[PDB]
Amino acid sequence: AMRQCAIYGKGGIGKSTTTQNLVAALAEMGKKVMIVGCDPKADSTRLILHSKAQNTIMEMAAEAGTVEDLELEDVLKAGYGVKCVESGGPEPGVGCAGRGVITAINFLEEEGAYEDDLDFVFYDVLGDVVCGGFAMPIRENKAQEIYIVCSGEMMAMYAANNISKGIVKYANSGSVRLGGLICNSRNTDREDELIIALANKLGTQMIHFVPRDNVVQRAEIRRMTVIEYDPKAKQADEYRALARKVVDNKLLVIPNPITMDELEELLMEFGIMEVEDESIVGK
Amino acid sequence: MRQCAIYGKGGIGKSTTTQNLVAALAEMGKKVMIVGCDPKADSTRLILHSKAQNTIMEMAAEAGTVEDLELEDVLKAGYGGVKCVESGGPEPGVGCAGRGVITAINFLEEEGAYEDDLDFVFYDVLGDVVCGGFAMPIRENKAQEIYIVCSGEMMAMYAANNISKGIVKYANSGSVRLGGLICNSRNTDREDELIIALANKLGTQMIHFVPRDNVVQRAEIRRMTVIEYDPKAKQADEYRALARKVVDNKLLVIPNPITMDELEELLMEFGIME
Amino acid sequence: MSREEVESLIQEVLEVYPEKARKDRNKHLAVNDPAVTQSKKCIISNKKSQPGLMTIRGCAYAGSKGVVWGPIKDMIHISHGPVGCGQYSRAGRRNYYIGTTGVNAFVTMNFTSDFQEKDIVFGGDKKLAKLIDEVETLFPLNKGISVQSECPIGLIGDDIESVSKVKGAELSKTIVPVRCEGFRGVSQSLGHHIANDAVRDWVLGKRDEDTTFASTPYDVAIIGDYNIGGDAWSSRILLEEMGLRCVAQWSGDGSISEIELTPKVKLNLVHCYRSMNYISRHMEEKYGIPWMEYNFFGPTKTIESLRAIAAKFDESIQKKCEEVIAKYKPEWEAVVAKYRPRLEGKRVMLYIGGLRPRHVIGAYEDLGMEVVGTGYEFAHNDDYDRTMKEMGDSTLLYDDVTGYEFEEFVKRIKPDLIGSGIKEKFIFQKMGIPFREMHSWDYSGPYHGFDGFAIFARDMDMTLNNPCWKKLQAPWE
Amino acid sequence: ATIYFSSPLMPHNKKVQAVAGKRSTLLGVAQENGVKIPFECQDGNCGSCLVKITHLDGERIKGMLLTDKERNVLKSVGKLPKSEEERAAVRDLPPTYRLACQTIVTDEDLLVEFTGEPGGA
Ligand SMILES: Nc1ncnc2c1ncn2[C@@H]1O[C@H](COP(=O)(O)OP(=O)(O)O)[C@@H](O)[C@H]1O
Ligand SMILES: Nc1ncnc2c1ncn2[C@@H]1O[C@H](COP(=O)(O)OP(=O)(O)O)[C@@H](O)[C@H]1O
Ligand code: ICS
Ligand code: CLF
Ligand code: SF4
Ligand code: FES
Ligand SMILES: [Mg+2]
Ligand SMILES: [Mg+2]
Repeated sequence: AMRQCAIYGKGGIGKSTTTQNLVAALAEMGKKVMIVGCDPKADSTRLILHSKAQNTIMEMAAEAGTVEDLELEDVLKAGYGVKCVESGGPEPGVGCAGRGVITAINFLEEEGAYEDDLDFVFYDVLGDVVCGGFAMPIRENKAQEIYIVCSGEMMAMYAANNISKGIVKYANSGSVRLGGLICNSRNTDREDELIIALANKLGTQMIHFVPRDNVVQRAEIRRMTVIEYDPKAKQADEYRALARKVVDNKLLVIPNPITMDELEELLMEFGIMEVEDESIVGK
Repeated sequence: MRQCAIYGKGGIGKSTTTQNLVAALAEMGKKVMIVGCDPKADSTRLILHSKAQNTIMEMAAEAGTVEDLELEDVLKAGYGGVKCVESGGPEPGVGCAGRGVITAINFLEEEGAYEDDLDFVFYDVLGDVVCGGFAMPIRENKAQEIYIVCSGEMMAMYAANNISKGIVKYANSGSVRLGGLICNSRNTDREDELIIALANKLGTQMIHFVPRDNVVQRAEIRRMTVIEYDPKAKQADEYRALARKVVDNKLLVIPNPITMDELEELLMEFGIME
Repeated sequence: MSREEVESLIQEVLEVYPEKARKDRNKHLAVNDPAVTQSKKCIISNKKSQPGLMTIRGCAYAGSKGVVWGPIKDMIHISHGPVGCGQYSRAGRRNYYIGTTGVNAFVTMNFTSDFQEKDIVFGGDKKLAKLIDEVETLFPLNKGISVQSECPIGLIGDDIESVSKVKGAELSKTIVPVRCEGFRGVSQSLGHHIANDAVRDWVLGKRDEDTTFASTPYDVAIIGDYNIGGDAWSSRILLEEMGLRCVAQWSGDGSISEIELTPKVKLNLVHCYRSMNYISRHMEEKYGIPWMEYNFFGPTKTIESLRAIAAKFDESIQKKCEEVIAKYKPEWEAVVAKYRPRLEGKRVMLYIGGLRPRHVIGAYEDLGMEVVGTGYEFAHNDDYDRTMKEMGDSTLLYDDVTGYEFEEFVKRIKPDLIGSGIKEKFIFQKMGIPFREMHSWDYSGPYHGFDGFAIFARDMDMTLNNPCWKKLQAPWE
Repeated sequence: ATIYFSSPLMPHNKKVQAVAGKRSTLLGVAQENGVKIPFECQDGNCGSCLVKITHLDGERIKGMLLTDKERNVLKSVGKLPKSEEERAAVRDLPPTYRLACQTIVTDEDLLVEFTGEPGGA
């Protein structure tokens, strides 16, 4: 009764809002969902708990000395009918940035928070660089279905390609598969069909296209999901349709790696970058 | 012989602004070193004129081991003054993604590529997360001066804050200091005095505000720097001015890390976010 | 001389190798500079051999069973695995001894587990236990058993430690399990280290309670002398004439009782530093036993070592040492007077395993020969630091030399005598160059002491000045 | 051979007996005993299995060969001081840091520490 899900992609993409609004639409369904923020920014639960910032696991560990003394209730906070935990990142420059991820999920599995009392479990994970702890769910088979939030930016393409390379690397010892990509608009004319093209070359589908909406900030100012703010708005309808097709995704395919040369050509084809030639290199 | 490092969020023009700074530094009779720790080996594209410089670790693995690696095979001087080296990165999910920097820099000191002809050595390190090889130049005190590339986007400020925390943590280990803030400009309102204010509360100075210009894309198609493309371009003079303030920058301070809420307050007071 | 000619020689030799082999081998050839104290900046040692280059190094099993454990006579050594390993190492080394074969001594006999396909597939623990039982029934007199593992034992994952402990507890016998798989290590050095570690972790710990032995302020233990052709006996009689008491001999004619009694010794004299420095260090750290290196090759080295040896005791030992020196002076004086004029001025290159290249330069130099080239198969950096001083300027130094290499250097240098192993004796003998087996003394010896110095000089005059060397070319050619 | 696995991720250090000299390395004894050390390669180049090795019985130290691949990976992570390198090259003594997939089990008692992170912080 658990579907394990991961949200991947570069940082500054807007995936964290996507995950929270998606989770709220599952709350309207009445699905019991888990949100795990495995990101050092530690902000993937702001628009659910109406709080400044969830206190991560390592702050409990440092105030209590060890992680073992930690209780379940302080770590996990129940808002909007959905329970929330946050992992965060250690002080930047010492150890591994994804260390807390290893500290979080393991401790979750130790305290029974992962036992099957929920319909869905999500991990909002920064996917800028595939690294230990960031790649831990792909490796230890802790995230069955992976979704990439990818924009029309070259960086988003590169990050999605790296995550797909990771999944295909661990595509033999586990059931970690990629459901599809979610497109968040950056006000680009040809971005939709661009990510369509990389979905096709990657061997997968688009889950949805998310348009750039000003009501997102209006929902953020009260620290709430767009769904609760304006359920009658069109952004709420888009997120609800995204949730419905997230439940209904049956295509979980092993992705195909695409060469950087082809990524360059794909950006040139959609006119984002101009036409390069070899006889116009010296001037 | 000063050693510097570009720290910052990806896609904020770290490689391009760095490379144009190198092009500016080359012409006034200075021999300079460039190495990029970015996993994508695009930090030496514009100078070397190569399609993609063969990074250290790729040809170290093809040649069996880094012992069988020759300095001349990676030390390529596309222009006479400047040589170019790429650290590279492993395949995603294969070990730590920063050990390529470890191997590159260790081999560089092992073969003594820092000898008798260096005025500046400049590194381009991914500043999204400072850990392992990315946090290494802060740690062994290799890079005396650090400069942060930023924009008006909030993640750039958060990355700069993480860099500030990292340098503060390792201030006592060596002379690693923040030489200033450089901010590229996207076409958004109320940007330069923002980064000036971040520097003001950081205890650091604002170096230069580089705008968005059309000549950069033409140089990208050309694969030569703006100063090498269009020395009369106003952006070329802008990069030259930036370089001359880097050379003439004197103050190197211990930064002050800034909490989330005050950063957010500045962001709402400027209205960049609601 | 002609140092420039030497490095041009090594450049012109290294060209044929590919880039990897050339670059790796360039670290292993050097021109000797006696002023250098740290050889690490001039020569690189203890590295893996380049594949497919006709290397001369052995395996760790050779370094352990065929070198360290083998000379011990009262114990039975079992080659655990296939048949070839023991068969090629059966009595191929002249570690002399006294005793009866098959009854109380088992040095020149082959005990093997006789592995077959089922042994590889299922395991050899039960077979090893049955073999231990059958050893006990067929050989009651033996004092102990050692089990030398070979490559399949390590590769298939058998637990020889557990069976050793169980059978030793059951039969009240000392069972020493040693893991000397051939792939372990790059040469015989790891075999020496593994044998030393096994000796330390079983025999030395077997008795610590006993004190029933009567000690004396003049107890000395020989370490690293394997009685090759009788070397250790000559060293021992030279020592006893000086007034000391030799308790333990490792391991030529060595007994398990001497091995156990060794920690009750006042002074340790290490002959082969490489093969047995680890046990000397462990003894010095635990029992506080002082150890030092001595050389018994040639009269000069023998006299120097004897004086330094007597320097560690009272004046009676020094007086006895002077008496021994005076007694033995005329013999080696006469040997030198007879053989030096026939032997003066000749140039020799050497290539032996470890510490033998450096030990015998004194004997060569006493007879008027000079060493122009030397090297080792498996010596580490410390042996090179020790041997750089003993060699003249602008001479050749090599590590893990290959057949093609060594052939090219001998062709260019053109020496008068070459001392090396069996695997090169006949490749060099067909080139018309005299050759001496430096490992087994060419079925002769001993070479230690003055008595062995006489043998050394006789054999070298015999080999070098032979009529057969003048008839290699046909008169009509 | 007794092995004591300790880590901040494990609430209790695990003791278990291992067979010395098995072709399978400490990586195998880690897998069969439900101890998770990050593993990210099958050619011994990632270095994600970096671990701290301590020999409690100092007298019972066994010589071993530090292969060039393990040496170079230890340089790549940086967990190889010059003195440790020289000691391993000359006295054939193990270094304090090892790789779980390239370390062989020796007949002694050992304590292995890890942080659950790939080699290189
Ligand atoms: N659907 C959307 N429409 C418009 N703006 C959005 C949308 N989603 C996110 N954003 C904007 O993106 C900014 C940063 O996104 P965020 O979720 O913090 O990125 P990350 O997922 O890396 O944490 C937010 O300030 C928000 O205003
Ligand atoms: N002064 C500028 N004017 C216009 N565009 C710029 C300027 N500086 C950087 N850019 C753009 O920013 C992008 C980032 O390039 P690059 O530095 O290679 O990546 P990163 O910032 O991740 O190192 C480039 O595509 C470039 O077009
Ligand atoms: S033990 Fe060694 S190969 Fe030190 S394995 Fe070898 S009887 Fe040699 S140069 Mo044969 S390290 Fe002894 C030797 Fe020297 S067998 Fe003898 S001669 S002094
Ligand atoms: S390196 Fe050493 S001596 Fe060689 S096998 Fe290995 S332990 Fe032994 Fe004996 S049995 Fe024959 S010769 Fe070998 S192939 Fe199998
Ligand atoms: S594994 Fe990745 S996150 Fe961890 S320290 Fe290395 S680069 Fe940073
Ligand atoms: S698993 Fe990669 S080095 Fe051990
Ligand atoms: Mg986020
Ligand atoms: Mg770049």
